[PDB]
Amino acid sequence: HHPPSYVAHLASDFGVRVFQQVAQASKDRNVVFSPYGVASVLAMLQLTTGGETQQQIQAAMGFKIDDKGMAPALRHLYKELMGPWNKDEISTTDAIFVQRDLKLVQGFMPHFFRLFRSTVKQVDFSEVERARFIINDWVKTHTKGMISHLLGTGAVDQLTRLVLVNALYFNGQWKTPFPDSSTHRRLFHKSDGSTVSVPMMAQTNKFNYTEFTTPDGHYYDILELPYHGDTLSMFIAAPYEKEVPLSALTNILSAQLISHWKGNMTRLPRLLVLPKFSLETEVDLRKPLENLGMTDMFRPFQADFTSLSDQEPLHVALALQKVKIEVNESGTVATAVIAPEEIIIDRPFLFVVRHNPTGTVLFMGQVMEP
Ligand SMILES: O=C(Nc1cccc(-c2ccoc2)c1)C(=O)Nc1ccc(Cl)cc1C(=O)O
Repeated sequence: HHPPSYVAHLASDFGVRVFQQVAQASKDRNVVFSPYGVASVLAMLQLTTGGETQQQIQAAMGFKIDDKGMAPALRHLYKELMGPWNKDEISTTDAIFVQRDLKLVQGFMPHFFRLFRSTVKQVDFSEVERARFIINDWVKTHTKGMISHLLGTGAVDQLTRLVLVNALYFNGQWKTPFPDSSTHRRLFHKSDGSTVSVPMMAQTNKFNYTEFTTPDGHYYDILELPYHGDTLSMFIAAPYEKEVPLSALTNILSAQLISHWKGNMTRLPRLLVLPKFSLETEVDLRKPLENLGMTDMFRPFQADFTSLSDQEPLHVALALQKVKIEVNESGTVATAVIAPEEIIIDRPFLFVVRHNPTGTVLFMGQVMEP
């Protein structure tokens, strides 16, 4: 079962469904994504919407941001996730940018700040280069410089009126780092049958482990790798057989399934071999969100943003997420156990970064080639 945090389940379930749309349109390429991040910035966007645009977002997310206690619970979740100290291992930021001289509904801006403790950001898009710089500089200054540019800002021009962005960086310190000395080159088998020699880490430990089956009965392994805070973990999932494609797993993912993986795990002594990886993804959220039914928000004269402004037309010109994640021997900072059963992750695999106290799915991705 999920831990008791209802808003974490809501955010994660919606974010995982968005990820599935991204992965389906990216069949055999690397993707990293943040379910929590997309849910957080669309929860904020809910407050700007009205009419059928609002109904589409609320239906797809499964809640209304204005409902009693919902925004405070999201603010409490944010604090629980981001409050604890970390070794510059994680950074996130959300931003909604709106044309500076649009007449805003009276009371909107204070109401947004009351619910979210952050502001919608007014920008003059007629000064195209300055607007592009402001958006990129916001992301650079709120990710500690780890993400400094969105390529999607190349679409910002003098006609832009409403932009949303979410950017996250993650590079966590394992509870038990992999020994530097055990890293080594090993063949990785790609989905097309070709191979590539890549650096892989290795360590022997007692790992939380479970074996599940897909609805077609293919076995797959799931391992938990805890981070040092004892609160975050990375789950690694891959089919046992090389001939089973990773889509067999991504097509059935859900927040509920991930909680079931964790509930069924026991700790087994194993030699784990895992590729290092450093992935960055920037995704235009329009098509994934349209596929979940949020079509009006992207269409001029159909989008309804009347809680934010009565000016027409007004629609989302740009909705971007950019995530950068590093998996290495010990995260952001600098002994081998010397024969047990081995689990060798030498084919495409899924990863999930999960906050265990709440169930929050912070990151998710598919490594098709490290
Ligand atoms: O704050 C704003 N506009 C505003 C207008 C009317 C009322 C209120 C308000 C807030 C609470 O109560 C009333 C805010 C704003 O444009 N900010 C920003 C713009 C650009 C950038 Cl790059 C950053 C920010 C920021 O804020 O970091």
